Amino acid sequence: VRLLESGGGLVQPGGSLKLSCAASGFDYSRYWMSWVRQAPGKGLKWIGEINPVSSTINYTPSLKDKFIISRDNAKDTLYLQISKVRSEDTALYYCARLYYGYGYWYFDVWGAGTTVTVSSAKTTPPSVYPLAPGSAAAAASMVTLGCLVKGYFPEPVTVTWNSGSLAAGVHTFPAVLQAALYTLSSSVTVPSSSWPSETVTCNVAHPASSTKVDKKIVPRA
Amino acid sequence: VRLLESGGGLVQPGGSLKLSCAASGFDYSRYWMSWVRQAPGKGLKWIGEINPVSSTINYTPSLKDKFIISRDNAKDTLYLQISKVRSEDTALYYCARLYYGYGYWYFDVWGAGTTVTVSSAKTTPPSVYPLAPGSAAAAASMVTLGCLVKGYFPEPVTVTWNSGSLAAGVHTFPAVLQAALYTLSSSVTVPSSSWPSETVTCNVAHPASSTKVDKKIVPRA
Amino acid sequence: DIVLTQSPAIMSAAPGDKVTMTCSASSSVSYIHWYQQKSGTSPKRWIYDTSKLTSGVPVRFSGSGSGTSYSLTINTMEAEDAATYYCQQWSSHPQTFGGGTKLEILRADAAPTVSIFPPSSEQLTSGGASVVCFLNNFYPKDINVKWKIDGSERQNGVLNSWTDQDSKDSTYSMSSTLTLTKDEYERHNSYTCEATHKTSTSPIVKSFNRA
Amino acid sequence: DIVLTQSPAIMSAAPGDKVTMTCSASSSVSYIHWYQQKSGTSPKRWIYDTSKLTSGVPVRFSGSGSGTSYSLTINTMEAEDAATYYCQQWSSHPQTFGGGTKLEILRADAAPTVSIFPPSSEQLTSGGASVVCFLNNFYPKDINVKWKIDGSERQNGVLNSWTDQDSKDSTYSMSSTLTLTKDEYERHNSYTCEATHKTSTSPIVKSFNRA
Amino acid sequence: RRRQLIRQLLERDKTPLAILFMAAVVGTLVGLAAVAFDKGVAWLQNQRMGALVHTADNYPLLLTVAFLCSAVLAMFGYFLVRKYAPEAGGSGIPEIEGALEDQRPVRWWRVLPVKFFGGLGTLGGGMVLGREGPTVQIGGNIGRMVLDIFRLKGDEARHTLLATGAAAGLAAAFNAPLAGILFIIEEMRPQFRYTLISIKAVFIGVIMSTIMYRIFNHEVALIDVGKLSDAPLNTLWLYLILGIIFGIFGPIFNKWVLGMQDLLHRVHGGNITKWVLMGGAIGGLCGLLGFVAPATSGGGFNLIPIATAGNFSMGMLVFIFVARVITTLLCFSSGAPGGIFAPMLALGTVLGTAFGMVAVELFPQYHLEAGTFAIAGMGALLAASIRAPLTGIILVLEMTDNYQLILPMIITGLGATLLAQFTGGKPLFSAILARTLAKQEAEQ
Amino acid sequence: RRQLIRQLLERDKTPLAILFMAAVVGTLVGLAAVAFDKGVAWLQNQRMGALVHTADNYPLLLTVAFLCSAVLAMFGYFLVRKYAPEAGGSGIPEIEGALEDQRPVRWWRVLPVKFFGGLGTLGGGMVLGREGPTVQIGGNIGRMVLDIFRLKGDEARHTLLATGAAAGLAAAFNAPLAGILFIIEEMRPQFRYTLISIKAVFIGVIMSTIMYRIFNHEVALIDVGKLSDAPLNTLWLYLILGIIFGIFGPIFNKWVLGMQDLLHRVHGGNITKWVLMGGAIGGLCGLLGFVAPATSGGGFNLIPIATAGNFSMGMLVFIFVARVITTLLCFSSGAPGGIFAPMLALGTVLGTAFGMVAVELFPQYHLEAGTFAIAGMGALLAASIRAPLTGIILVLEMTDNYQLILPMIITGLGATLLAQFTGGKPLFSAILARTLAKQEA
Ligand SMILES: [Br-]
Ligand SMILES: [Br-]
Ligand SMILES: [Br-]
Ligand SMILES: [Br-]
Repeated sequence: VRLLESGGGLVQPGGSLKLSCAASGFDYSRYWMSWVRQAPGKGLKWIGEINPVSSTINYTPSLKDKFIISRDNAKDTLYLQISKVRSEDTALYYCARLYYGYGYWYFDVWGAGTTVTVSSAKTTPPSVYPLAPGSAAAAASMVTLGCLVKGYFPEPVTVTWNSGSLAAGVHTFPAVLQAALYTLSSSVTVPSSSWPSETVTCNVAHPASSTKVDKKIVPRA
Repeated sequence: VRLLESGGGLVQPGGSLKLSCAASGFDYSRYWMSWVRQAPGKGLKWIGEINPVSSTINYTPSLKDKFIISRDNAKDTLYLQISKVRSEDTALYYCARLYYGYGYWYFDVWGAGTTVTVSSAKTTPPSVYPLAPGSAAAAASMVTLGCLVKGYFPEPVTVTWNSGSLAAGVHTFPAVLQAALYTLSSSVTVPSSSWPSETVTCNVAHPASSTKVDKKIVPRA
Repeated sequence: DIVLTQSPAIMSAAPGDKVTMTCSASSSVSYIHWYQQKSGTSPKRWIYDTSKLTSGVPVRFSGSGSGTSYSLTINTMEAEDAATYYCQQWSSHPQTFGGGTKLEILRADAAPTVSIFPPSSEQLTSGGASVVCFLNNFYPKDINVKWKIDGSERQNGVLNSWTDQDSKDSTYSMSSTLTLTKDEYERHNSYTCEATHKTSTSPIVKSFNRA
Repeated sequence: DIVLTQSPAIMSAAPGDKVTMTCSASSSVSYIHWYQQKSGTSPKRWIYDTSKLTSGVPVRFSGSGSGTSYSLTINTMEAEDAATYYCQQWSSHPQTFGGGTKLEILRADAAPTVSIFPPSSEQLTSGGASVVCFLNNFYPKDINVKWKIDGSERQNGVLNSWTDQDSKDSTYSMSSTLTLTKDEYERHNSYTCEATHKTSTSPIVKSFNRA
Repeated sequence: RRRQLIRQLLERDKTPLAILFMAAVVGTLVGLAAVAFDKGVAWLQNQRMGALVHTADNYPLLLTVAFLCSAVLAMFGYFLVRKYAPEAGGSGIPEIEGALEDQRPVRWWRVLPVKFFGGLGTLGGGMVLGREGPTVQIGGNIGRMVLDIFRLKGDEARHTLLATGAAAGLAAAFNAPLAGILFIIEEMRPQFRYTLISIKAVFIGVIMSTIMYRIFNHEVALIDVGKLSDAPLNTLWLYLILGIIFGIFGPIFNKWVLGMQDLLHRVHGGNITKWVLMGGAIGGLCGLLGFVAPATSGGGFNLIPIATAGNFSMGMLVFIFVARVITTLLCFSSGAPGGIFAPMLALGTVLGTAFGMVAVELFPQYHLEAGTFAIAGMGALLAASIRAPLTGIILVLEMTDNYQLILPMIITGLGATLLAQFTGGKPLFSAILARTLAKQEAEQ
Repeated sequence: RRQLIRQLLERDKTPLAILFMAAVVGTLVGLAAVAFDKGVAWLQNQRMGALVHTADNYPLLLTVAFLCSAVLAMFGYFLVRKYAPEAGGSGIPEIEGALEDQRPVRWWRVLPVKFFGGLGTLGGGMVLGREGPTVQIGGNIGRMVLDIFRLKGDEARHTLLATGAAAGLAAAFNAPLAGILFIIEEMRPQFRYTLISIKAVFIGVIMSTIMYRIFNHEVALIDVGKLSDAPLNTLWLYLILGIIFGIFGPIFNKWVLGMQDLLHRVHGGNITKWVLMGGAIGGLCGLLGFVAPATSGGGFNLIPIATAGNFSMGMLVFIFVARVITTLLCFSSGAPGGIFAPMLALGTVLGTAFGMVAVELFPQYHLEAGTFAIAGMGALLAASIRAPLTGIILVLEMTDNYQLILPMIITGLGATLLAQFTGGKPLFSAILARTLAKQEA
């Protein structure tokens, strides 16, 4: 059973977008389909639901044409139109199939999600800068390295170290927004013998802006 | 209810091809499917059949793995793999949904058929040349135009006029084969008070090469 | 496997005629079927279980018989009935079709509309010289094409092609293609197209001039 | 509509422990359902109809309650148990979810491993200077940070960002980043990073001089 | 009597081969007959449709020929009944129930052609009557006919072949084997004493008539409603409530059907000509309404699939209900040949649908589909007026094929029988046998 | 005549107290059936858990499989032989007698004897159903509430005895209709008129089904999915299959009856030879429920597998023979538990077999053995116990393949017709006859 919803991204305030959830691994009819969104760092909220015969569609206590849920049983996919988008809709959108036990209904199987950002801000590539320790720091047991991915929009960037291979002791911090741009940094702690006598590289991908960048962390001469 | 079989075309003798049939408008489970073929200008021959859960599959007096009939119920699609292809397999292949009256079964809704040609020759887009009357056209009630489709392989092509909005007054003559290449032309009689006054275009479509040519009949100036 | 062989391989009858074709089988078959295949179209389950009509088949169609012999009858045939009909059994595995009876329509006389066409300008950018001549909507089907380059008769590389009998008007049609090299066409001037048909004693002629 | 309020917002508890989170309705509810949301993945169905364990759920889990008050419970809490639990009713429409309960692995205290960094040369080749300072691997999550430009305290252009709890040691990591203009930064020398944790009373300083 | 039981147990389920073999020939005939009747009715409704096309212009002339066709054919039916077999008026199930109690005669030489050709007229005119009436009675008489023609002696042979005829009668009427057999052993049989009805022979009879029905009516169901949704456990109580509503209405309808027999008896006073003409007036009103609002007229089988899918509005449902109550009464209570069984399914669906709609908007958390309440309500009027729930529930199940709705169906039905008991209503088939059986003593 | 008019106007009028009490009966029967069901499950489960703890040493596991099933079997035969010999075997024969007033309904004894006895024989993985236990327990439950509330009259005595048996079968197969239909086709006094209120039987069955759905929702007992259809020229094949069930129905009755006798000598009515012989059979069950589970157990597990045609012809023939054996040894040895269920199992396995032969013989029919499997399922019930209308409706309710209704009826009726003309008897009457005759002899 897979519910794979696409469509999320960056839209402008006042605009609109068509989220889509594509279904696999069960009879898509018979099943009620529902949209549920999660405002970042906040509770889950119910958008709406549609029945197999698309003859009952229930939305949350919400303005007249805001949401427009429909399904195309023939393509086994569930759609959500949001109109007049505003910064309140900036959230992670999940589609779900509905079931029951005694008959008090529950959200059976969820999907992965897609993220909608509602901002007037412009898509902007990131600047990747290495974070080699200074000519002042003593090479202890562990040596902390890092790189700073500053000044991009919107989320996400994907920071992985040594083409993924260095999977231990890594901390990709959450990004923070300021004056319409995100900034995050990522740490990798190799042992003292590991560096600089070996190549440590950070790979930053911001797919939002077609940016794939590799930044070598060379020591401070 | 439509059975829309594809995948046919040119094969080199001895090789193998997979035909697909794509169905839509009836529960694709519950039905036995079949394959019947028709060599050019000849009657009908039963290739094979297959039940819904692919648990019984009978073929006709063939060989080892001469034909192989599969079916992906999740895709509403019927398949036919023909291997070791000799030139008796140059035919038109109908995928057909099976059903019974009292009990002795029949072939119910038939597909369009795909064309399979077994030859060593090359696949060639056709050239389309507009046939307009000479400057000395004594244009009476109804003007007759056409277009010449020559130098394609294999069969077939389809000619329509003005995407087929012009149904009446059209002939398309059967292709004649000369020098391992095909050639036909289509004729279209229309009111004289309708050309050159309006747009009259022929839509030639040769699927084997994936080529449409839209020759527009321009009065001989 | 049962071998079904069908009575007339080809038959001709004028509409209003009562028409029966026959399907004869090697052994015993029961509740056979019939398909209609009109020209350049996939078959249509026409009659089923020996006598039932499929949904949307005129009541002019009937079907009967048992054992070795079966029939299909068109009581008062219509001209829109021009197809090849196949019988099929599956009373004994594996199912087997018939040879096909091909119904042709006998209609009244119908003189041909001739149209002659000069080789297009882009076909000349390719050294070809195909002169086309359509002879459309004629009955009966016997027609005779004749090509006269500069009055002089030609017969090299002229190819003919006839359509089936049309489903509603019952008339045939024919195209003729005189194909040449670039200079072969340009080293003449007067091309004619001659068509002699049952409908006229003196041939129908159409021609164009390069000059 | 009905408002469910999950009582412990965030909570920590050691492995092998009786963990219990409330879900108090603002009205009358029946047969609620619980969902486990691990960091960065689909909310999965855990408990339903006030108490039933779904296929897959280890038996250490169980819910109960009624009327206006329900609760999920863990007898022996394992490692794979710390996530966010979301109660949800649909006895009264429109359905509602709880605020969530974030369960976290409690562990032995850990003092922060501090690393300070000088703005890269390429960033300066732009007019920006960012002083990154890492505070890595510490429990509990509570920590204080404070910058010293030329031994003097600084509060502008500082941004701090904690990771969520780790699952390779259940610690936290927070990064403080001070940003200045190339000019702004260049008229200063001593750059200190001060980390005030619960594990000490005197802060772990880490600094560097431009010169 | 214990030693007698050991004697009997060791001798249970032993029907004489001749009774079994004759049950088979009963079914076969009943079936072919039902099939024939079915086709006759169809042909006539079709000819009548063909006339309205010949006068498709002139609006009043259309409304005229719709009336006159259904008038004439109704008159023809009332006449054939009033003149040659008054016992074959109305349903016919009351009479065959009596015949099993030896309280009524089975005058087959009369009824067979009267009910057959009479029904052909009333039904073929598009009147609001079923086919069950005609086929069940015709069925019994057919079983009587072969009892006489073969001079089979004994109580067993007289009750059995009378019962299996009725069973194969209902069975070939609804393509419902089980409902036939169940109908006999829940309603048709002498309800107060032991009888000599062989169940095994009833079956063989039902089997044969179903096979005869499938030979000619393969590959098209009577009611196609598709597979509906499920019913969750906390939904069930709503089916109880629905049943209660059917329970209080069941007897209320029985008053109307009985009382309307009386009220219509005065319009003619037992006079052949006042009756025949009154009948042609109702009949004509049906062929008329079968043009200006076909939902109000006809057997009812047409509006069922439409109602279940929720394609009717609340208004249209209420209207369909009201007007069907009217036309169902006028046709049945006027003693025209034809069952009430079918239009009772129609009325049950239409009510169930309505209750389902109200349910749907009131409880969106249940995710209701009115069509489940339509299917629960289908056999409910049968369980509240006719008081044969086990027949009505299995009748529905056999036609709608929604076994997942078995519980709501039973619960609604049982609620309808329990409330039809506590509001003092009577099995409508007994009630008419009692009126007929009492009215024959009350002239001595 | 005038008596009839008096009766007609008074038909279907059950005293509210009989109705009300039928409702409580069901409720109890159901909850109990549910409880028993869960008990058997729990024990089958513990026994599975022991075989895990000795999953290595091969003979050690084969032993612990025997010993578990031996011990729990012995426990069952004992609880029966010691405190209620009437609750041995099925229990349906007894309750039928009880409705004829020819047998006593000693609920104070049978309730806990059948319950905990069945728990032992069933939970040991013996080839017995749940019907036996639940139907009897059901009747006794209806007796218990008749006594405890002192309800007077024949109606109250037969009704509450019947609805108890009905709600008994109902919560046994999640089959409401089969319950009600079984009462009015088999359970009722077959030769005289009775005072059983159908309306009240319903209410009872309803309640027990609701009790069953409350604890067993969202999992069917048999899931076979929607099979294909059956064309009209196929029907004769189901007649032939029925005839084959018809000849075998009585032959099976002989072996079930005869095997009661041949097993009665091994103990001679002796409590100790009995209980030990019972533990020997029981232990053979838990053993075979490891080395070929298809031969052992209730049978419900092999049905879905058989119908889908996942068994080979060999495996089918072996599962048949071995099940005939184990079904006899367990029921004929008078262990508590129905024969209803393993009879369905036998019917499916035969039906499937017939269907396979059918499939290859007639490829032009496009057959699916699984249709013959579902036709054969209720067929042994129509040939041995001679209740086809209950068997057909029981299968229909469990398999949900209504489009196969004709094949199902045709096979079933062919089985009843040929079990009559080969001199066989309703196996539930035959046992009542044996027990009622052995009482006066
Ligand atoms: Br009546
Ligand atoms: Br009726
Ligand atoms: Br027994
Ligand atoms: Br049993």
